[PDB]
Amino acid sequence: TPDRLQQASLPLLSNTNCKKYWGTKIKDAMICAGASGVSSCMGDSGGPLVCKKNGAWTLVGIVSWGSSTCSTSTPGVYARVTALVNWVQQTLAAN
Amino acid sequence: CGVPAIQPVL
Amino acid sequence: IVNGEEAVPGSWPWQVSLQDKTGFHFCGGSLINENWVVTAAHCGVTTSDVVVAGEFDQGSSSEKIQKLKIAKVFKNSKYNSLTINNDITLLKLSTAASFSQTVSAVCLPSASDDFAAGTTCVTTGWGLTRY
Ligand SMILES: *C(=O)[C@H](Cc1ccccc1)NC(=O)[C@H](CC(C)C)NC(C)=O
Repeated sequence: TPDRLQQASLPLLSNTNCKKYWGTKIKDAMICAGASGVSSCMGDSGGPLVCKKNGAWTLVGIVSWGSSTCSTSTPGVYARVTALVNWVQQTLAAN
Repeated sequence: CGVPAIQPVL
Repeated sequence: IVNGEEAVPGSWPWQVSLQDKTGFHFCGGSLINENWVVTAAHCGVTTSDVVVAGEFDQGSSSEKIQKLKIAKVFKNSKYNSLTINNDITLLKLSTAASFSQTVSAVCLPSASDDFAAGTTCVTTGWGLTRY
Protein backbone atom coordinates (compact mmCIF):
# COMPACT_ATOMS: atom_id res chain seq x y z
CA THR A 1 0.00 0.00 0.00
CA PRO A 2 1.64 3.25 -1.16
CA ASP A 3 1.65 6.32 1.05
CA ARG A 4 1.72 8.61 -2.00
CA LEU A 5 -0.96 8.94 -4.67
CA GLN A 6 -0.21 6.95 -7.83
CA GLN A 7 -1.40 7.54 -11.38
CA ALA A 8 -1.38 5.62 -14.67
CA SER A 9 -2.50 6.20 -18.24
CA LEU A 10 -4.25 3.27 -19.93
CA PRO A 11 -6.48 2.61 -22.95
CA LEU A 12 -10.21 2.00 -23.07
CA LEU A 13 -11.37 -1.29 -24.59
CA SER A 14 -14.68 -2.13 -26.25
CA ASN A 15 -16.99 -4.40 -24.26
CA THR A 16 -16.98 -6.87 -27.15
CA ASN A 17 -13.20 -7.18 -27.05
CA CYS A 18 -13.28 -7.19 -23.25
CA LYS A 19 -15.56 -10.22 -23.30
CA LYS A 20 -12.63 -12.15 -24.78
CA TYR A 21 -11.07 -11.93 -21.32
CA TRP A 22 -14.07 -11.92 -19.01
CA GLY A 23 -16.86 -13.45 -21.05
CA THR A 24 -20.42 -12.90 -19.82
CA LYS A 25 -19.27 -11.17 -16.64
CA ILE A 26 -19.12 -7.96 -18.68
CA LYS A 27 -22.43 -6.06 -18.50
CA ASP A 28 -23.62 -2.88 -20.24
CA ALA A 29 -22.94 -0.68 -17.21
CA MET A 30 -19.28 -1.72 -17.21
CA ILE A 31 -16.34 -0.42 -19.22
CA CYS A 32 -12.92 -2.03 -19.45
CA ALA A 33 -9.50 -0.41 -19.57
CA GLY A 34 -5.92 -1.60 -19.25
CA ALA A 35 -4.24 -4.85 -20.32
CA SER A 36 -1.50 -2.38 -21.26
CA GLY A 37 1.21 -3.05 -18.68
CA VAL A 38 -0.53 -1.37 -15.75
CA SER A 39 -3.49 -2.33 -13.58
CA SER A 40 -5.76 -0.91 -10.89
CA CYS A 41 -5.60 -3.11 -7.78
CA MET A 42 -7.09 -3.67 -4.33
CA GLY A 43 -7.50 -0.33 -2.59
CA ASP A 44 -8.09 1.55 -5.85
CA SER A 45 -11.80 0.63 -5.90
CA GLY A 46 -14.23 3.54 -5.95
CA GLY A 47 -11.57 5.78 -7.47
CA PRO A 48 -11.66 7.55 -10.86
CA LEU A 49 -10.93 6.65 -14.47
CA VAL A 50 -10.92 10.03 -16.23
CA CYS A 51 -10.63 11.01 -19.90
CA LYS A 52 -9.91 14.51 -21.14
CA LYS A 53 -12.78 15.82 -23.25
CA ASN A 54 -12.85 19.33 -24.70
CA GLY A 55 -10.06 20.33 -22.32
CA ALA A 56 -11.66 19.05 -19.11
CA TRP A 57 -11.16 15.80 -17.21
CA THR A 58 -14.39 13.79 -17.24
CA LEU A 59 -15.31 10.84 -15.02
CA VAL A 60 -15.76 7.91 -17.40
CA GLY A 61 -15.37 5.03 -14.98
CA ILE A 62 -15.23 4.08 -11.31
CA VAL A 63 -12.65 1.43 -10.35
CA SER A 64 -14.70 -1.73 -9.76
CA TRP A 65 -13.03 -5.12 -10.24
CA GLY A 66 -10.54 -7.12 -12.25
CA SER A 67 -7.87 -9.80 -12.08
CA SER A 68 -7.54 -11.39 -8.64
CA THR A 69 -3.78 -10.86 -8.93
CA CYS A 70 -3.94 -7.45 -10.61
CA SER A 71 -2.32 -8.83 -13.77
CA THR A 72 -1.13 -6.05 -16.07
CA SER A 73 -2.02 -8.14 -19.12
CA THR A 74 -5.69 -8.41 -18.14
CA PRO A 75 -8.13 -5.49 -18.45
CA GLY A 76 -9.56 -3.88 -15.34
CA VAL A 77 -13.33 -3.40 -15.14
CA TYR A 78 -14.87 -0.06 -14.21
CA ALA A 79 -18.45 1.08 -13.62
CA ARG A 80 -19.53 2.90 -16.80
CA VAL A 81 -20.54 6.39 -15.69
CA THR A 82 -22.50 7.32 -18.84
CA ALA A 83 -24.91 4.51 -17.94
CA LEU A 84 -25.24 5.78 -14.38
CA VAL A 85 -25.16 9.56 -14.68
CA ASN A 86 -28.95 9.91 -15.03
CA TRP A 87 -29.30 8.29 -11.60
CA VAL A 88 -26.62 10.59 -10.18
CA GLN A 89 -28.54 13.58 -11.55
CA GLN A 90 -31.88 12.38 -10.13
CA THR A 91 -30.34 11.71 -6.70
CA LEU A 92 -28.73 15.14 -6.36
CA ALA A 93 -31.87 16.89 -7.61
CA ALA A 94 -33.98 15.14 -4.97
CA ASN A 95 -31.57 15.51 -2.03
CA CYS B 1 -15.18 21.22 -13.15
CA GLY B 2 -12.38 19.04 -14.51
CA VAL B 3 -9.63 21.67 -14.64
CA PRO B 4 -7.01 21.21 -11.87
CA ALA B 5 -5.24 24.32 -10.58
CA ILE B 6 -2.08 22.20 -10.35
CA GLN B 7 -1.61 20.56 -13.74
CA PRO B 8 -0.94 16.82 -13.67
CA VAL B 9 2.22 15.55 -15.38
CA LEU B 10 2.04 12.09 -16.95
CA ILE C 1 -2.10 0.74 -9.18
CA VAL C 2 0.53 -1.72 -10.42
CA ASN C 3 3.25 -0.20 -12.61
CA GLY C 4 1.92 3.31 -12.19
CA GLU C 5 3.86 6.36 -11.05
CA GLU C 6 3.77 8.96 -8.31
CA ALA C 7 1.43 11.84 -9.13
CA VAL C 8 2.30 15.53 -8.90
CA PRO C 9 0.96 16.50 -5.43
CA GLY C 10 -2.52 17.98 -5.67
CA SER C 11 -2.87 17.45 -9.45
CA TRP C 12 -5.96 15.20 -9.13
CA PRO C 13 -8.03 17.52 -6.86
CA TRP C 14 -11.22 15.45 -6.94
CA GLN C 15 -9.49 12.32 -5.66
CA VAL C 16 -10.49 11.49 -2.08
CA SER C 17 -9.58 8.64 0.25
CA LEU C 18 -12.24 6.71 2.14
CA GLN C 19 -10.94 5.69 5.56
CA ASP C 20 -12.59 3.80 8.40
CA LYS C 21 -12.50 5.01 12.01
CA THR C 22 -9.10 3.37 12.56
CA GLY C 23 -7.58 5.57 9.84
CA PHE C 24 -7.24 2.69 7.38
CA HIS C 25 -7.65 3.61 3.69
CA PHE C 26 -9.97 1.11 1.99
CA CYS C 27 -11.33 2.83 -1.13
CA GLY C 28 -11.05 5.88 -3.33
CA GLY C 29 -13.74 8.31 -4.46
CA SER C 30 -14.24 11.47 -6.53
CA LEU C 31 -15.74 14.84 -5.57
CA ILE C 32 -18.40 15.96 -8.07
CA ASN C 33 -19.18 19.16 -6.11
CA GLU C 34 -18.71 20.49 -2.57
CA ASN C 35 -21.31 18.21 -1.00
CA TRP C 36 -21.13 14.95 -2.92
CA VAL C 37 -18.66 12.14 -3.48
CA VAL C 38 -19.02 9.30 -6.00
CA THR C 39 -17.56 5.92 -5.15
CA ALA C 40 -18.18 2.21 -5.76
CA ALA C 41 -21.19 0.58 -4.14
CA HIS C 42 -19.12 -2.49 -3.26
CA CYS C 43 -16.85 -0.37 -1.02
CA GLY C 44 -19.59 -0.78 1.58
CA VAL C 45 -19.22 2.71 3.05
CA THR C 46 -21.09 3.55 6.29
CA THR C 47 -21.68 6.86 8.07
CA SER C 48 -18.87 5.90 10.47
CA ASP C 49 -16.33 6.15 7.65
CA VAL C 50 -14.52 9.36 6.75
CA VAL C 51 -13.87 11.13 3.45
CA VAL C 52 -10.36 12.64 3.28
CA ALA C 53 -9.79 15.36 0.66
CA GLY C 54 -6.67 17.26 -0.36
CA GLU C 55 -4.34 14.41 0.55
CA PHE C 56 -1.23 13.28 -1.35
CA ASP C 57 1.06 11.52 1.14
CA GLN C 58 -0.91 9.47 3.65
CA GLY C 59 2.31 9.21 5.63
CA SER C 60 2.68 12.97 6.08
CA SER C 61 1.37 14.92 9.07
CA SER C 62 2.00 18.36 7.59
CA GLU C 63 -0.54 18.30 4.75
CA LYS C 64 -3.60 20.54 5.07
CA ILE C 65 -6.23 17.88 4.55
CA GLN C 66 -9.99 17.94 5.06
CA LYS C 67 -11.53 15.04 6.98
CA LEU C 68 -15.23 15.12 6.13
CA LYS C 69 -18.10 13.32 7.84
CA ILE C 70 -20.68 11.39 5.80
CA ALA C 71 -24.33 12.33 6.29
CA LYS C 72 -25.99 9.70 4.12
CA VAL C 73 -25.07 6.76 1.88
CA PHE C 74 -26.98 6.46 -1.39
CA LYS C 75 -26.37 3.03 -2.88
CA ASN C 76 -27.76 2.78 -6.44
CA SER C 77 -30.83 0.54 -6.14
CA LYS C 78 -29.82 -1.07 -9.45
CA TYR C 79 -26.58 -2.29 -7.89
CA ASN C 80 -26.37 -6.08 -8.19
CA SER C 81 -23.87 -7.53 -5.70
CA LEU C 82 -23.93 -10.95 -7.36
CA THR C 83 -22.67 -9.62 -10.71
CA ILE C 84 -21.19 -6.36 -9.36
CA ASN C 85 -23.12 -4.46 -12.04
CA ASN C 86 -24.12 -0.80 -11.55
CA ASP C 87 -21.35 -0.47 -8.95
CA ILE C 88 -21.96 3.12 -7.83
CA THR C 89 -22.76 4.83 -4.53
CA LEU C 90 -23.17 8.52 -3.76
CA LEU C 91 -22.05 10.00 -0.45
CA LYS C 92 -23.68 13.16 0.85
CA LEU C 93 -21.27 14.99 3.16
CA SER C 94 -22.33 16.40 6.55
CA THR C 95 -19.92 19.28 6.03
CA ALA C 96 -19.21 20.69 2.58
CA ALA C 97 -15.66 20.39 1.30
CA SER C 98 -13.70 23.62 0.96
CA PHE C 99 -12.61 23.92 -2.65
CA SER C 100 -9.10 25.19 -3.18
CA GLN C 101 -6.06 24.62 -5.38
CA THR C 102 -5.86 21.03 -4.17
CA VAL C 103 -9.58 20.31 -3.76
CA SER C 104 -12.10 20.60 -6.61
CA ALA C 105 -14.58 18.63 -8.71
CA VAL C 106 -14.31 16.30 -11.69
CA CYS C 107 -16.79 16.67 -14.56
CA LEU C 108 -19.55 14.17 -15.26
CA PRO C 109 -20.36 13.12 -18.83
CA SER C 110 -23.71 13.34 -20.58
CA ALA C 111 -25.48 9.98 -20.91
CA SER C 112 -24.96 10.19 -24.67
CA ASP C 113 -21.25 11.03 -24.48
CA ASP C 114 -18.98 8.66 -26.42
CA PHE C 115 -15.57 7.40 -25.34
CA ALA C 116 -14.02 5.26 -28.07
CA ALA C 117 -11.94 2.15 -27.50
CA GLY C 118 -8.27 3.04 -27.94
CA THR C 119 -8.60 6.38 -26.14
CA THR C 120 -5.94 6.82 -23.48
CA CYS C 121 -7.31 7.89 -20.12
CA VAL C 122 -6.01 8.07 -16.55
CA THR C 123 -6.76 6.28 -13.29
CA THR C 124 -5.43 7.26 -9.85
CA GLY C 125 -5.42 5.84 -6.34
CA TRP C 126 -3.63 4.50 -3.27
CA GLY C 127 -4.28 0.86 -4.14
CA LEU C 128 -1.61 -1.85 -4.02
CA THR C 129 1.36 -1.22 -6.35
CA ARG C 130 2.35 -4.89 -6.22
CA TYR C 131 0.30 -8.00 -5.55
C1 LIG D 1 -11.35 -2.70 -5.20
O1 LIG D 1 -10.27 -2.08 -4.55
C2 LIG D 1 -10.80 -3.71 -6.19
C3 LIG D 1 -10.29 -3.01 -7.46
C4 LIG D 1 -9.55 -3.93 -8.42
C5 LIG D 1 -8.99 -5.12 -7.97
C6 LIG D 1 -8.31 -5.97 -8.85
C7 LIG D 1 -8.18 -5.64 -10.19
C8 LIG D 1 -8.75 -4.44 -10.66
C9 LIG D 1 -9.43 -3.60 -9.77
N1 LIG D 1 -11.88 -4.64 -6.52
C10 LIG D 1 -11.94 -5.84 -5.98
O2 LIG D 1 -11.12 -6.24 -5.16
C11 LIG D 1 -13.10 -6.71 -6.41
C12 LIG D 1 -14.18 -6.69 -5.34
C13 LIG D 1 -15.51 -7.34 -5.71
C14 LIG D 1 -16.63 -6.67 -4.94
C15 LIG D 1 -15.75 -7.23 -7.21
N2 LIG D 1 -12.68 -8.08 -6.68
C16 LIG D 1 -12.05 -8.40 -7.80
C17 LIG D 1 -11.70 -9.86 -8.00
O3 LIG D 1 -11.75 -7.57 -8.66
